[PDB]
Amino acid sequence: SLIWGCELNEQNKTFEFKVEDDEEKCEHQLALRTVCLGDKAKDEFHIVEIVTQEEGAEKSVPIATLKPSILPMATMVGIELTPPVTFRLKAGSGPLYISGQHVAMEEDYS
Amino acid sequence: SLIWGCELNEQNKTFEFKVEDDEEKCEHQLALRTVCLGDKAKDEFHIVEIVTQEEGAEKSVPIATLKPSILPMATMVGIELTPPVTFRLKAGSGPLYISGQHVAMEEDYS
Amino acid sequence: SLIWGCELNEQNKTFEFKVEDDEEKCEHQLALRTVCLGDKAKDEFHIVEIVTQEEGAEKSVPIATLKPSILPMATMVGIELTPPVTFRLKAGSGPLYISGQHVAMEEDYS
Amino acid sequence: SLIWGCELNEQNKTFEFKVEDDEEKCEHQLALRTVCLGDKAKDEFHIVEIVTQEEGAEKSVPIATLKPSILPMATMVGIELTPPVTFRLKAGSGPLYISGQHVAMEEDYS
Amino acid sequence: SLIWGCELNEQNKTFEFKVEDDEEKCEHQLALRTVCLGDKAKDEFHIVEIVTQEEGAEKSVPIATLKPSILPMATMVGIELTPPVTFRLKAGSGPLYISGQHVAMEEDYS
Repeated sequence: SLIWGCELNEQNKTFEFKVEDDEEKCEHQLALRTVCLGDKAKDEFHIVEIVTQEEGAEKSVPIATLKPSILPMATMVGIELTPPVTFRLKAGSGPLYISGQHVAMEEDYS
Repeated sequence: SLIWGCELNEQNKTFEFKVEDDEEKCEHQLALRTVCLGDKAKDEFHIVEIVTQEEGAEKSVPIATLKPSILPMATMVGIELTPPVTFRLKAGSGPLYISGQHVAMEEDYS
Repeated sequence: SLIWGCELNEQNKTFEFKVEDDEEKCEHQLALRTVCLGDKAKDEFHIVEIVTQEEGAEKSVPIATLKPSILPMATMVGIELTPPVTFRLKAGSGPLYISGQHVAMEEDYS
Repeated sequence: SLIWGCELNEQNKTFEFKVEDDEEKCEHQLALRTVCLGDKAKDEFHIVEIVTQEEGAEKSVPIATLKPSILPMATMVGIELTPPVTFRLKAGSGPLYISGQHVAMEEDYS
Repeated sequence: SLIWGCELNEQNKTFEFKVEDDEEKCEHQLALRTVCLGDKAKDEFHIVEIVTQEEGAEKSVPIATLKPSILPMATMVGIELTPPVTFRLKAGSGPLYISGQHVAMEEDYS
């Protein structure tokens, strides 16, 4: 369980949890823990979602909704991602920081 | 675990998590994760429930209650649905978006 | 897991989760999920508790405390009741609706 | 799982979860569930902790922090005590009620 | 499960969960439970994080964000640390108290 974090904002509205092609050989995940508003986040309900594809029709996984006045930070426990997995802001301007741990296995290279 | 979402509102007060009859042959579920108020949701306590039937007397499963000022979004973890399962708004006007993952198994069609 | 709900208020200050004597033969439970204030609930901290008996001295299990302005609804996860189990309002006027699922096993009556 | 509750306040700043010496022969616990402010609690952040001893240097286990305006009640799930275990108010005046279930095993005395 | 707590503030912006080299021989952890603002904490969103190192590029694990007016205290359940693990305040002035239990095994020294 290496440890992972990123942000989504108007400057980084989209992101991606992707593991290196060499590293992707193993089973890799990203077990998310928390999502917290950034310093430049607007006072509105910013929504973090995932972008993927199903049956050719565009789709996304809503992850969280945050607002500094009510819910600036929430616990994203029970949410895991199998890389590659795109990140997007369904709503808001960010920065919405997403935390977690990149679960990655490594072979014996000794 | 394909990934799933819908909304309930005055325009869609009722919905249903149903898997296709061909797909229903396998064990299908919908493990819910979160429920979040929509952009057009009223500032009141909107309640999301499920509609089913027991012993011929009408019944529903209350899923969540949300309000933009207090609890616009909640985590619907530990809630799973076996399709078909109707959705309804016990109270409110919506849109109340319900998230989750449609757990579906597929046979080898190669 | 049949599904269950009730309310406690000045009209129903006390209630009971009881399974029928014929049904009680099996192991029956009521896994609670959520507790939500009713439409007629006062703007105060209404407390839901259970009534039982220990060593002959009167006792109760506090389940929840709710207020429309702060915590109108809470998740009563991890709380399970073995029938019969009385319900009472430690404080408040209700209606405080208690949700859950009545876990009940049935024999083969074919 | 017998069921347990107590309060800590200026009148009862300290308490203890202790099982009777005769009962202590078995493995006894107190799985805590919730902590809620009392009727006489002040509008400040009252902190509930445990008192014990380690390596001869005084120590305590902070359990919770509550305030009527923000967090009058919280879920103390995942917290278990092995009796005897002293209770104290790290901060506040109480009453802070602590809930739970005293898990106790009994031999066959028939 | 010995029991553990510390604080991070302008006076202690950095800390560390480290087990003694003699004690480190066994598998040691620190299962965190809660994080609560101190008496001298400013009315802003103080962020607690961990400091470590990955692939030579500096990094940290954000643990929590707290504010007395909204979220003075939160439950840090599901978070565990393998010593040594540095603590830092990503934002804020503290004191932000971090609770938990130091899980430590000891050999038979009789």
